[PDB]
Amino acid sequence: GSQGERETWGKKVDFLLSVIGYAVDLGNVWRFPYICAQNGGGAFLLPYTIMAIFGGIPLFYMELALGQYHRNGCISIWRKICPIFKGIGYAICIIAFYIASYYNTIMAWALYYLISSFTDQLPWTSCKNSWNTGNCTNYFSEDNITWTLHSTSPAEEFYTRHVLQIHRSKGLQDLGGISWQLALCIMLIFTVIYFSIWKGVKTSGKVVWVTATFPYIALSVLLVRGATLPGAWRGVLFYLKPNWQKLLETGVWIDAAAQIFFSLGPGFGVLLAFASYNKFNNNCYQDALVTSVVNCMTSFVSGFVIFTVLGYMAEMRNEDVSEVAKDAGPSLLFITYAEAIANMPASTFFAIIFFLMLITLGLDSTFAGLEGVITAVLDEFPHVWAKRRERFVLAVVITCFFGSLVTLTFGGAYVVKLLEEYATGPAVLTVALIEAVAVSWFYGITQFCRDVKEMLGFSPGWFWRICWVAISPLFLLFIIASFLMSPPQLRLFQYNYPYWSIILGYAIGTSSFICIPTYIAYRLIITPGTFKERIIKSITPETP
Amino acid sequence: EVQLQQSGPELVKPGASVKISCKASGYTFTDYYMNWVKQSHGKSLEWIGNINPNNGGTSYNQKFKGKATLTVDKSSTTAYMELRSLTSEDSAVYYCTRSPVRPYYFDYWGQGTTLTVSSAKTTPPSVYPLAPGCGDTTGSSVTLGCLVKGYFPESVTVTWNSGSLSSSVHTFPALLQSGLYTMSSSVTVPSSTWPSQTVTCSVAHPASSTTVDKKLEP
Amino acid sequence: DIVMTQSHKFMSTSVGDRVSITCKASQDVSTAVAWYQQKPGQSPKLLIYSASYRYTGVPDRFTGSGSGTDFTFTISSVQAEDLAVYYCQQHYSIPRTFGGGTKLEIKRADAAPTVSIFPPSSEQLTSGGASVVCFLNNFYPKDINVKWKIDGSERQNGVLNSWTDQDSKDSTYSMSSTLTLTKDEYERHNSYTCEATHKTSTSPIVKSFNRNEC
Ligand SMILES: CC(C)CCC[C@@H](C)[C@H]1CC[C@H]2[C@@H]3CC=C4C[C@@H](O)CC[C@]4(C)[C@H]3CC[C@]12C
Ligand SMILES: Fc1ccc([C@@H]2CCNC[C@H]2COc2ccc3c(c2)OCO3)cc1
Ligand SMILES: *[C@@H]1O[C@H](CO)[C@@H](O)[C@H](O)[C@H]1NC(C)=O
Ligand SMILES: *[C@@H]1O[C@H](CO)[C@@H](O)[C@H](O)[C@H]1NC(C)=O
Ligand SMILES: [Cl-]
Ligand code: NA
Repeated sequence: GSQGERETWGKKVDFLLSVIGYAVDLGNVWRFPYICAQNGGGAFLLPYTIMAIFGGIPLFYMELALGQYHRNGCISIWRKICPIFKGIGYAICIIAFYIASYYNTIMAWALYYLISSFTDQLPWTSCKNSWNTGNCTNYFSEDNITWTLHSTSPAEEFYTRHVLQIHRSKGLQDLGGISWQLALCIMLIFTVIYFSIWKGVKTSGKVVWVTATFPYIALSVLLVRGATLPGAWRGVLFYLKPNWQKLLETGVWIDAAAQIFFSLGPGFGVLLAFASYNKFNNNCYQDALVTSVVNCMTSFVSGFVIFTVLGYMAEMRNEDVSEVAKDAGPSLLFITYAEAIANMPASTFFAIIFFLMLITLGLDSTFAGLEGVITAVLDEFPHVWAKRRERFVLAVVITCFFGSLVTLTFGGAYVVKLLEEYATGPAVLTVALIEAVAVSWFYGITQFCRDVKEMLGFSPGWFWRICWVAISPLFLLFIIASFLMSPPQLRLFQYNYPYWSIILGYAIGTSSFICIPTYIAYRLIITPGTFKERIIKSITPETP
Repeated sequence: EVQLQQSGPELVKPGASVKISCKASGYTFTDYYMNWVKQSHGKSLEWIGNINPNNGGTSYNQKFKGKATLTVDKSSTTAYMELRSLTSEDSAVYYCTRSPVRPYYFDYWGQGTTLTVSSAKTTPPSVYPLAPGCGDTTGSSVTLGCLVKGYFPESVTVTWNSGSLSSSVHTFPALLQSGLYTMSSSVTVPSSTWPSQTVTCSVAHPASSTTVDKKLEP
Repeated sequence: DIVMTQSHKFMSTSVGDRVSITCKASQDVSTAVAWYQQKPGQSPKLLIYSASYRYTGVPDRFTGSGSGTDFTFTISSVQAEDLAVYYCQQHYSIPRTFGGGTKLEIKRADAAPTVSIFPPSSEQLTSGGASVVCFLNNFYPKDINVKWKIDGSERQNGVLNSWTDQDSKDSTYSMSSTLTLTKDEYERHNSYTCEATHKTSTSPIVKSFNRNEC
């Protein structure tokens, strides 16, 4: 009685475009074109697909199948699979928090640009502003200029001294105080996700119609726009020129694996939640297949969208697009790409749809990000919770604002990197490995093939079987070992992070991980019996 | 104005190391990239690498990675290049040249640094006055010379009367044989100041730090 | 990397003629080529940057052109001091590469080689050596024969020819033919004679001196 059976989605296309909305984000736009053109160019497509087929797709489809089959949250599903690994559901809840502290501040920057892009003369065109230094040298100014080590462009000056105000902080040590503009921007973001999540899957699923389709439109406008620019073939040459020798490096495969994993994002509980609210009779194999193939191809065309404008920018400057595309991160889109689109007709248009496109890219993904955690807590503490959804949703949203207050600082950008590199990647890889191993090895991949066989009507192929049993946990294990062995020294804006950052990072990387061995200790520590007896009753799910 | 004063020539035995300086002056030193170009005898220019004087930002060439090490000092505005594992190919002239960041041209260069990598002993030059005979017919102009014989390496300077005058001085290149060089110098000066006044050739060998001056006598 | 190819290692021109040096790059460069002028014995001097723009302090007689891969350096009024070796260099892709180098040799009218023979000095006779010198100054072109005569016989062992580079004032080559001998052999012969065969005249110029205290 009472609630009993769970709710169901409003249409097939909503959940298709919804999982597509989670899959597609900023990184699809600029991360993949950079990592592609840097690691052997077009040849990077060869391992990228392999790491997709053997790694990303199986985790994606396994996660999705479990989600639609068991209809449980990220915490409650472990109660009915492997209770000792229930802490996994908790770990994600912490991980997501760390992500929601920086991912939306980027959307706040794109939002600050968007509202600052309504003026007839764009701010980052002239140097006669209140934030530019004496180094600021700009165009529509005398030709022959010969750039100096200390000179700075109006776009770099605008991004550095205004929207970030990063010159007012010395690094991780001193980063305060808070830029209230980005606080209001990210507040508006938390509002626009508040009215798109608070109701549940119906609103996220309806806002997704806009948040997942518009990026293709803006990418299409900047695509046909960037294609008509003179000398844009340079960026395409640098973008797709095959350099097969780079394929001999054992690093490149690692980069491809990490890319496809962190662009499909399986085992994060978001796909579990998005899959939970669907029909048991409804097919999901085709769903997972098509959805991934969209995320990959969308990245492929996004490469052109970026490197066409970068090619035109390298033509107006002096070629070897790599030099104009050295820095990967927020500067490739907020400085180089913005300064590139500044010299184009009706620049207000392309600017508005560009930064609006950035916000539109982050919105759907963060919808899904929150959706997974919300589903997990509501399903884990029912009746004690579900009293209202706006209460718990409001709680997690304002929590994400207070979490971003460290990021809204002057040196917030610094923290963004520290959180983007150190915290998420190793832990997420770990929980994906433990999750995959627990579904494929503990629960038994045989019974999983029986669950899919009861789901779609047919048992999954021997390919999916061997991928889940061996190829996928080895796929995650690869990136785990390669990551731990060579953690990266990182620098941003002529500032090398202190030696101790990794320590801090490891804290932020493990402070979220402590819950699973301590929960195994809590489960095995709480029920008396013998060690062999209690772990045998704790590995087998509920019989009824 | 803008001056890049490099260091003198260096004679070093193969397998050792050698450091070359580059005193920059006449501009804001922190405003420009400091580059190093290699020039082999009879070869083209070869870009070794650059350095950012602010933080020592060395950007090398894959062909010179581990072969050259660029350093910089702001306290004296001087850039250095150190070379290890010296062979016969490194026996070339090296320049340090200033460059902006974009466009990347080399506006101002140094005078060059002659590096000789050989185990041959530094041999002092033999200065012998090449004077015309006493039976020649003195016309409107007399041609004189001075012979520099047997020295190593090629670091040598033949001057004429403290450089006054030298509007008709033909200096012949040095030739290498059995590990020792040999060159000759000539000067065409009118007969109305000889042998009345004093004409003297000065031979200086910087590698051996010697300077022998010989006056021409008929 | 980028390979800058200057197919013509040498180019002959005259004072006042229109000269143009070519430069071939590996790939498309847009307008990112700089031309340098290295005078014999000097550091390379920057003349052109970004294909066509001239650098400050460069006379109006130096121009640049080209857009894409092939670029051209033009001199309208060649002067005697414009005698140098010109290099081309790309400035877009890391690393920055240079051209092979084009030596610009100046062509003028023929000049008679002034031959002067020199007896071994007393300081060298004192050391125990004796070198008879034969200077050949101000002639054109470079091609010239030098024949030695100790006592009328063509001496060929111990003869070294040293050609200097072209001149920057009158564009005239100059060479030295050196005949190095021992003191014992020097005090057993007297009148030394060196002769030169040039294209200015069919009869070689013959110079002679005597050992007996001149
Ligand atoms: C979240 C919690 C559990 C993490 C705490 C781990 C501690 C040991 C880590 C995290 C941050 C680190 C500090 C980061 C900042 C500095 C300032 C620097 O001048 C000295 C190192 C020092 C002092 C680090 C010491 C080690 C450190 C204090
Ligand atoms: F560790 C990883 C987490 C998430 C991913 C996703 C993979 C698919 N494309 C979008 C990536 C970011 O997703 C978001 C955006 C906002 C969020 C969020 C997730 O959780 C809380 O707030 C990849 C790796
Ligand atoms: C320009 O920047 C440099 C450092 O990048 C700084 O030293 C200099 O003072 C700046 N110029 C002005 C006018 O502030
Ligand atoms: C370009 O800049 C330099 C300044 O370093 C200046 O002296 C020169 O005259 C300018 N113009 C050209 C055509 O080089
Ligand atoms: Cl991707
Ligand atoms: Na993605």
